[PDB]
Amino acid sequence: MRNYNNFNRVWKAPRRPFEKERLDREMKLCGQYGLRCKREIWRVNMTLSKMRRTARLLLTLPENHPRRLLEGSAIMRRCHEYGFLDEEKDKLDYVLSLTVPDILERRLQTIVFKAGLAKSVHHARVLIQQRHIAVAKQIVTIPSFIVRVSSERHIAFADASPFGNGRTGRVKRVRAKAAKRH
Amino acid sequence: AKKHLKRLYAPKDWMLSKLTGVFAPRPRPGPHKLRECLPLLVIIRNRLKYALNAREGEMILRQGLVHVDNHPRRDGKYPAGFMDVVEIPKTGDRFRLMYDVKGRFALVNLSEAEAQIKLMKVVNLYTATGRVPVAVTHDGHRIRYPDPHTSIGDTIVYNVKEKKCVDLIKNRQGKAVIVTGGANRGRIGEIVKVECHPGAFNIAHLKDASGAEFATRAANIFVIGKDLNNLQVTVPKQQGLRMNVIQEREERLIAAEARK
Amino acid sequence: GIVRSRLHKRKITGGKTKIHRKRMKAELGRLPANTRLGARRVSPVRARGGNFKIRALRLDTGNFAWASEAIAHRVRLLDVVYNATSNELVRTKTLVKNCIVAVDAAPFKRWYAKHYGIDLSPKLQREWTRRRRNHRVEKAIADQLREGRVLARITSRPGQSGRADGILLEGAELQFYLKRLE
Amino acid sequence: GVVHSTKMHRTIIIRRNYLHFIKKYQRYQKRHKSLAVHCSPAFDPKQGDEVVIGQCRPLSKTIRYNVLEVVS
RNA sequence: GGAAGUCGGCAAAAUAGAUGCGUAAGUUCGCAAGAAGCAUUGGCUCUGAGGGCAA
RNA sequence: UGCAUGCGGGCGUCCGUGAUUUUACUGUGACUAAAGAAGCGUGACUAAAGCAGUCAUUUGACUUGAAUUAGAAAGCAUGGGAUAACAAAGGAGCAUUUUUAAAGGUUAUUGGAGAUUAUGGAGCUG
RNA sequence: GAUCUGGUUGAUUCUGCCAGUAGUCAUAUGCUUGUUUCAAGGACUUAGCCAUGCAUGCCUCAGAAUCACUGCAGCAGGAAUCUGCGCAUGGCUCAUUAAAUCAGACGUAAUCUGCCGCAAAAAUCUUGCGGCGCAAAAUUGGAUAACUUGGCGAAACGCCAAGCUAAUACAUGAACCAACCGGGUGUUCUCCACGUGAGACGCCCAGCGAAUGAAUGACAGUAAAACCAAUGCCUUGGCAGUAACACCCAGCAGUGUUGACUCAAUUCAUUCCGUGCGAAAGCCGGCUUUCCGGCGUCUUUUGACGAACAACUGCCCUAUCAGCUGGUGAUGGCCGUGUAGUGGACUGCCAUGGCGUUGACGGGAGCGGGGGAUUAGGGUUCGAUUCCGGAGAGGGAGCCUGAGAAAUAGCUACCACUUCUACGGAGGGCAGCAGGCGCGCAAAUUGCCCAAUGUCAAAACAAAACGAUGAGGCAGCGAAAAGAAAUAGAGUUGUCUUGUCAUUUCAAUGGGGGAUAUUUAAACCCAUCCAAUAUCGAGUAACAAUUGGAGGACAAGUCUGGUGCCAGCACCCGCGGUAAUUCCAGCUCCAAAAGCGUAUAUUAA
Ligand SMILES: [K+]
Ligand SMILES: [K+]
Ligand SMILES: [K+]
Ligand SMILES: [K+]
Ligand SMILES: [K+]
Ligand SMILES: [K+]
Ligand SMILES: [Mg+2]
Ligand SMILES: [Mg+2]
Ligand SMILES: [Mg+2]
Ligand SMILES: [Mg+2]
Ligand SMILES: [Mg+2]
Ligand SMILES: [Mg+2]
Ligand SMILES: [Mg+2]
Ligand SMILES: [Mg+2]
Ligand SMILES: [Mg+2]
Ligand SMILES: [Mg+2]
Ligand SMILES: [Mg+2]
Ligand SMILES: [Mg+2]
Ligand SMILES: [Mg+2]
Ligand SMILES: [Mg+2]
Ligand SMILES: [Mg+2]
Ligand SMILES: [Mg+2]
Ligand SMILES: [Mg+2]
Ligand SMILES: [Mg+2]
Ligand SMILES: [Mg+2]
Ligand SMILES: [Mg+2]
Ligand SMILES: [Mg+2]
Ligand SMILES: [Mg+2]
Ligand SMILES: [Mg+2]
Ligand SMILES: [Mg+2]
Ligand SMILES: [Mg+2]
Ligand SMILES: [Mg+2]
Ligand SMILES: [Mg+2]
Ligand SMILES: [Mg+2]
Ligand SMILES: [Mg+2]
Ligand SMILES: [Mg+2]
Ligand SMILES: [Mg+2]
Ligand SMILES: [Mg+2]
Ligand SMILES: [Mg+2]
Ligand SMILES: [Mg+2]
Ligand SMILES: [Mg+2]
Ligand SMILES: [Mg+2]
Ligand SMILES: [Mg+2]
Ligand SMILES: [Mg+2]
Repeated sequence: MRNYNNFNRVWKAPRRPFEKERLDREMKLCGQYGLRCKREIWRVNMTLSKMRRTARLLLTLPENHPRRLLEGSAIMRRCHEYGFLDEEKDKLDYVLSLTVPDILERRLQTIVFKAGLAKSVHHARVLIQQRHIAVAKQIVTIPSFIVRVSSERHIAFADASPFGNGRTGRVKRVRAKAAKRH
Repeated sequence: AKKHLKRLYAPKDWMLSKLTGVFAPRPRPGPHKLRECLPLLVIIRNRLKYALNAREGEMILRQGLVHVDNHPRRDGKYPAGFMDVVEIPKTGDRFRLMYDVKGRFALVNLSEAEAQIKLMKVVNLYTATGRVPVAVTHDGHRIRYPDPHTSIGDTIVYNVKEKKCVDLIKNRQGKAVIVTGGANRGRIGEIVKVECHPGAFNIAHLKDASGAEFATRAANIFVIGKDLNNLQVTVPKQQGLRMNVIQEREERLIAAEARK
Repeated sequence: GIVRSRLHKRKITGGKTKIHRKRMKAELGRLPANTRLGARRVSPVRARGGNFKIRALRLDTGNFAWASEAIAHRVRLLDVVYNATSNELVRTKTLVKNCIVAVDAAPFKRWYAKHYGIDLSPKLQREWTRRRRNHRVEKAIADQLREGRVLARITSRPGQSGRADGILLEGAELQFYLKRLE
Repeated sequence: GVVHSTKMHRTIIIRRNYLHFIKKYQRYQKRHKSLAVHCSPAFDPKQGDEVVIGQCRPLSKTIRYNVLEVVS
């Protein structure tokens, strides 16, 4: 009562629950990017649908429309900043060509694996959730963290991590305590 | 009747966060309208940051440390409004409540010898007992012998000390004007013409410094000078010129990148 | 109690309004004064805003004006002789606004004598002559003054202000009520 | 409005005809409103005449307007 | 108290004038209907309304 | 406190007289509480959020930010007049100007103010 | 993502529904839940009934203390009580309600308006002493609480009598200092006249507000002269001028506002009772008829906060609802009454109006929006519920006080229900917060706190010295809903490039246990850490994921047992009568996943 903290959904279920083409394609993405559940794909689907819905509305307007100029600039700025689109493509029409792998390639889990800090995408997932990856000296434990292009060079092992410049992990520490007792 | 003011129902210009509380300080009756004022508690706490909460605001205000129009105001629900001079002599603060070009309250720092001067717009003229002419201003002042040339809509230049009128600015074409209501609140332009509609709202057509045309109702304008160059008051940073939204966004992005 | 609201009234369509609130103090009415001739009896009424209305139950004298002379005098009310609302108000000697009453004519005769020097200091003699020059008096008014009773119209509201002021009938209005009083 | 009835004393009924737009069907309806208007004896309007009416204080149960001008 | 009387409310009791509201099933639409019911009535002193004939 | 006063046309302000044109539509503009919906900016670890905050790193900057929108119909001002609407008429049911002179029949100005007069303007006819 | 699929036939092509499908801050129910963030939460049915407790009080330097109150030695603090303000806000709920309420847009010149802002104020023969005179910083009066005494009563948010004493309670009352202005007058007196005369002096009145009359509250389409009485001038007969005005004021309003006014305001006459008007006859501070400041109050006035009224356009279904209104108001008129004010709001009289198929009247379901869901678009649907508006406090009515109530943790009465009692009598109103009981498919703690947000108020905070607040906040409960996110990761060798299987080796991390601590009003969560000299912990990582399915729609078995048109499944088509792709099981597989089914509504389809 009298609480005005807003909240909204970030994903939707597919209209057809059992479509073999969609099931196989989503199984490919889950295995390829190490996703926990289909909800992560559907969250990406909603993000894309909102971006394309915005783009389609703007592309309807005349090219000199002030709203198209302002929001079209913002949409392109966001896509370039987060790495969804390359800097070569600057027209609003290229937002409509974005696909699910484009966003999934920008997740911290994929970026960590591609950067060589992890042997696999599954190794990357556990490294992130175990407080081993830092973006600009900030520990990030969210696999779905979308990495900006500017922050991509600042990804490394956390200074407080055993793999960075921190103390030894649990198994080494417990082994040392057992050795001291023994 | 009504003693409370829900924070959602409070004016948005007060910059009160919806999650901080259910209520807002309800302005008392006074110089300014409830919808067109800024209560002292908001000024001393949410804007000047001198008080961290309402308890400290009461400490400051009920001591008489805050002067409005050269008078100690001990009520945090006192409605301060447009052209009011706020002084805190112990900290050397002197502000005038103005509207920025976005229609929000701005605290314009005042020097000495100009915090003594307040511009008041004449809203009504009448005759009191003994056949004395009285001019009622936008801030509730009643002046018992104004300039004989004073008309409704004119601005009286007033000295808060000595309680004396010092000048009169008439509401005519070509005069500098600031808008105190509507979508154009805070903008400054010259009166190119006034469209008169008897029994209804008169329309004033204005032209800012850049040459852009805009219009408001005649009740929303406030004569502030002979011309745009000669203003009798000190205005905020934007000088009343509304920048293009797209141009403003690009400039802010460039400035942010420059600091980075 | 007594209500001045329109809720109980039929709509212009003849419909019965379904009242869905209780009676309010703001829409109240009160019983009439029914002021009658007699020794002055007055009852205050605390009205809205804390102000007082003077409900006159009985009145005997009043401040009556001679319009053509721009003067007034406090004279005694002799009888009420006509009432445009009902004959039963004349019969009960009820004083309301616009009812025709007979008032004492002695003060008006005295003022006329002392102002114009006419019965119905040499400087005052010249003053009388100057006042008479352009002055003319209606014969109907003068005839009534000689008789001792003049007809006047009540111009105040006794049930509101508690006083019965009035104005002497002159000209066409005097002839109108003289016809309706034979 | 246009004078509709002059049967009362010093009072007339005028009718204001207008088109109301129905959004769903993108079309209009013909609608009317009837007003009781006090008519001063300075005017002698007949049924079908167009008049200009101004808002005044409540003069009766239904009268809120006064005739200001008559156009034949 | 109120039909327990008696074959049976027989006999008696009861209702009543005028005026204003109001009046159900059914009906051949005419009625049913004075349906049923609910109110008011005196005396006195007044006030309105309802006309004729002349100039 | 005379301490005062001076070195032919077009405006804009208010009155008085003089034949009358709106509305729908469309473009601009006003006037329109928030919350909610779009949306700018912002690595609250991300996000749902929030309107915060950011940067120097000696006591403070950013004369910090919190932009903009949409919101039914109806009401308000103004521009356009194609398509339409409302009203009127029903066509004999109808309608010249300008010079001049002469004839007739309760205004300023006379130093105010109160009568009285006459003189002309100006209209009214011929 | 502007989408469809199964079932009518021996096959075909249609129409057409049934069924399937996705969402819902839509609820309920079942099964299952390791973290973490954010949240709805007795609306639906019974505006049903309620035990108990708490929800509105307020004191500064600055209204009134002689507590027979406490410290110090008159100074402080001061329980009670009178006085002043508030309790008409907030909170709750959605029963009533369709020319109503409400929304946007207007109006009140038809009105009221405490607290708050800016202002205004010259009426009002009072006091002391003496005997009308003399003087002046006005040294005013009577009560009543608390308290004491006696008490009454079973009690009662029940009472009586007597005795004390306060005021910013109540009442009374202030001359001169102290002005300007105007109207009546006198058989007053001085002058000029030979009276539209001029002066004084005397006398009645002349303040704000209110009442009734009378004026003003402007002008804004014609130029010239003559004569008469009064009168201004220049001059000693004229008309050059020229604000106005018979001094003491030679300019001390010839000029309010609006679109509009019978309004503002001014002048004249008369009136003003108690139902108006103190410099509260007030209280505190500093510097010392000492004068400076602070705030407190009466009255007048207009801004502000409001209140009340009016209504331009709009607002569901229903004709198996077609007429409605008008004794006793329906539509309009007149004079009144009443109101704060307009008004058929109401008395009297008058006239027949007024509304309705463009749906009146009646009936049905509904609080109204802002907004929610769903949505290519158009639409459909929900809105008891945070904000705004309205309305109510068991059901009706009525009312006092007050600026504001037709108030309900105010009063009065009746009805229903109900509590205490000593039988004579006295009480009650949770649709406030917790809690019960019922009702139901259906909805939490008789918790902590005023730390924040506000409200009230004699009030900044502090100092012997902490205002109240179930508004509100914080926790508990809470898979309504929303966000993030664990249940493992890297290899080794062997076996059957990748990929299975066994074992076999490394690290890592939380769930959890704790803390020098942090947070917090205090706690609790979340964050930080497992030495900084110095700090616990996974291998079956038993720290063990579920919910539905496997003929088709629709992803996934022609598997193995059992049953044998039985049991049962099956939203629909259908399966089951001994070799069941469908039941009951096992295994394996499929879908979603800390979630997944079911029912009922609703949107799409
Ligand atoms: K004290
Ligand atoms: K309406
Ligand atoms: K008057
Ligand atoms: K009337
Ligand atoms: K508090
Ligand atoms: K089998
Ligand atoms: Mg107006
Ligand atoms: Mg007679
Ligand atoms: Mg009987
Ligand atoms: Mg028998
Ligand atoms: Mg027998
Ligand atoms: Mg018989
Ligand atoms: Mg019948
Ligand atoms: Mg019968
Ligand atoms: Mg009968
Ligand atoms: Mg928002
Ligand atoms: Mg067939
Ligand atoms: Mg078949
Ligand atoms: Mg066959
Ligand atoms: Mg944890
Ligand atoms: Mg925990
Ligand atoms: Mg009291
Ligand atoms: Mg209340
Ligand atoms: Mg309330
Ligand atoms: Mg006085
Ligand atoms: Mg007044
Ligand atoms: Mg009829
Ligand atoms: Mg009236
Ligand atoms: Mg929602
Ligand atoms: Mg609602
Ligand atoms: Mg309900
Ligand atoms: Mg609730
Ligand atoms: Mg109520
Ligand atoms: Mg009540
Ligand atoms: Mg209660
Ligand atoms: Mg009750
Ligand atoms: Mg409760
Ligand atoms: Mg539940
Ligand atoms: Mg609460
Ligand atoms: Mg832990
Ligand atoms: Mg917490
Ligand atoms: Mg299949
Ligand atoms: Mg078998
Ligand atoms: Mg969960």
